[PDB]
Amino acid sequence: QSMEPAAVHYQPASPPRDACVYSSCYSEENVWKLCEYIKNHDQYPLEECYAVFISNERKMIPIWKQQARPGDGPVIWDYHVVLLHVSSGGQSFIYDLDTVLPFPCLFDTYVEDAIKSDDDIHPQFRRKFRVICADSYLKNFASDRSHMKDSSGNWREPPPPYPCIETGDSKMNLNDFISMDPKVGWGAVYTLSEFTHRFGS
Repeated sequence: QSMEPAAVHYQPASPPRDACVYSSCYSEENVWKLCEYIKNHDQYPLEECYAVFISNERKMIPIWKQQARPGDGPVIWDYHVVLLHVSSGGQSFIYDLDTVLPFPCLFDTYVEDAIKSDDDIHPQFRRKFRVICADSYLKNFASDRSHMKDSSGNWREPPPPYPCIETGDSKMNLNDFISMDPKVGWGAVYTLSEFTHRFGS
């Protein structure tokens, strides 16, 4: 036997998975919409929440436990975005609308099963994490979806059913979030081990 505050009665910050606004291959906007819900629902301080971009320099990251590939294999994304809630006791939860893990999922469980160790992964596939305060994300993110069009301008995947997210300052800055260069964009950039050291139990 081994003993471990525990958030055993944790109440989710979002509606259940199937009630959330969601478009396949627009995880940056799915997470934005979760941030918007949290802001307007007055249950948790927005400052407890973070958008988390996952990518790397070659824009090829494996993620396991993904709905797009049922089974034990990874999806190789160019980038993927999830929501992190650091609950007030310190236990973190991951909200990934694309995972087959629970929604939400305990942080440690998400990193062990969906992310896995980088130790034995070929180095050009290793994961980095850009962590942006949810308030800063809502204030600064903009995407005109121009990255989801083919060479003739037609959609590669159908867009979300609402107008493009834009700010007063920009209509497209998605590359500043996918970038893992800490000299670019908002928030903090972590290696996988730095990320787990910072938020893990």
